[PDB]
Amino acid sequence: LGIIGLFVPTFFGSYYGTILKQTDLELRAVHRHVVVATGCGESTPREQALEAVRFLIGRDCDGVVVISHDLHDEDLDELHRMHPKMVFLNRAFDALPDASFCPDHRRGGELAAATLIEHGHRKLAVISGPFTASDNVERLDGFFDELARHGIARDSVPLIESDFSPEGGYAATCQLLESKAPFTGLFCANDTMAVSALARFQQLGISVPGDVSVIGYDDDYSAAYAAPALTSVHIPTAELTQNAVRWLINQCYGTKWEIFREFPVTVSMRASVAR
Amino acid sequence: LGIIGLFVPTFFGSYYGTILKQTDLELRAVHRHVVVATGCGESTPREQALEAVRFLIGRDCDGVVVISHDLHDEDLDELHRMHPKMVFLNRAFDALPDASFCPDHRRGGELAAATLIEHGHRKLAVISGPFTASDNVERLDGFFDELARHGIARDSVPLIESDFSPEGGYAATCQLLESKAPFTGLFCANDTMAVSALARFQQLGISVPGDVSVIGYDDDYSAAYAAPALTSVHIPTAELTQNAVRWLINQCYGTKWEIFREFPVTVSMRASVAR
Repeated sequence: LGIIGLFVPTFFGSYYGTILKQTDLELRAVHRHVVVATGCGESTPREQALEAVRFLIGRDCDGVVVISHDLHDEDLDELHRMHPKMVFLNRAFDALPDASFCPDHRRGGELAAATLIEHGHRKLAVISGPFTASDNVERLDGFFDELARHGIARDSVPLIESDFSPEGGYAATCQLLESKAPFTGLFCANDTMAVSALARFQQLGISVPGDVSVIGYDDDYSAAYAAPALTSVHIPTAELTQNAVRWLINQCYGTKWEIFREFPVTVSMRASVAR
Repeated sequence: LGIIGLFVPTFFGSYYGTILKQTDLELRAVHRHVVVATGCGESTPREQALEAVRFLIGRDCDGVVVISHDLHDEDLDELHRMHPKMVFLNRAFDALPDASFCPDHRRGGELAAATLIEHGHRKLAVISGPFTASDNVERLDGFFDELARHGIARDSVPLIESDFSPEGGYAATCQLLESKAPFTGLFCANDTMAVSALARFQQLGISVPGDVSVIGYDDDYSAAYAAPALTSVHIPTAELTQNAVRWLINQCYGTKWEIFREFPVTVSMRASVAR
């Protein structure tokens, strides 16, 4: 058919924009197209992804690129037997490992904690994504491993579960401030929620990095222009996507790209974190 | 083929995300798909759009949705004779008017000026998009018509031409501050550049709305979470897209949607504008 299908949970956020751009790019390079699909309807986030991916498979896309933290591992196996030419981004796929392209989130969380701790912060707080998102769980695991090495118990750290969205981050920041739990450093599971945190703090006169140091995750390109410029853990999303899509193109169209799966995660130091 | 093609100059910005979402939505509703294409390569923005649209037409999409402010009117006519089943968003198409779905940008600019003027601002400044973008020219025209009604000459207002991007807005704000031109109120052609302006002002201790009142355009959903919450001119992008795509679906697949082309533009008052 000359088309590869692509599922993303939403078109918003520079993170998903990056995935869309790179997929379109690699396909254009081989003179082929991309059909995009996102969650629609009144079903649950999970079922919305199942229906969307099945909709792509039904169109007979030569290959399907999939990213979703709402799908359960068992769903990945089902979708894969329905269409063996698939690649999964940001999550593992044990039945067929190289069909999975995922950065080192454990290391990512570790760096977030180290940034804060190295700046003298001992009382920290966290606003995360859904507890059922594996990319989030490993992100937090790494964060708390680093905290443990410094004598800080996971159980003593205020943690608000959220959904990675702008409104979710805003509500989570409010819930945190309302709890009265003390904290001088805040870790947000993604830049989107971090920006909303900066929004609330500004509304209440809570200075950043003055009174609170905030660090995000992803290093989406909305961060450099946050107020103040958002310090964020840099995830190699463009590179992993480029390689995930190239791997798929090899299987589908006979290209011979060399595939790389290891990229470093670093911290983009800006102005939201201070001593 | 059961596919409609869609060209957007970029996947970034909630404005384009809205267009992508609504297009995907209306097509899913009729059990069909969308192939997306954006500008790629080292050609000029204009030629990148010409090549991308021709790439969609070459795949024999049943219909093609196109939005670009880099294309010249003559390009719209050429692309249209290559594929008569096309719809154009955010710009006019004189040869075939109902193939064009565009909000009232003149009125939009007018409201931006009135908001500022009604808040007592007499010394204003503007950061616009490219002068060659028709949606921008009418936006500015309306802005300056309102200023003229208040005894303010277009020629006395600092105007920095930019490109609608985050980095462009940042650079334009810097150029403005460096010029030393006085101003207490700033109008940004789009929320993206407005957010970058808020970024610069925060870096220099220039309070908003304290020292400078800032108003954006689009009312993209990144505005409510800007710091401070960005007051913006609300453009009915979701509605026009929904109707533009429905109109196209009628012509392509036999649906019988009633089509509406008139939606009001209003101002979303938040916290970036004060007396």
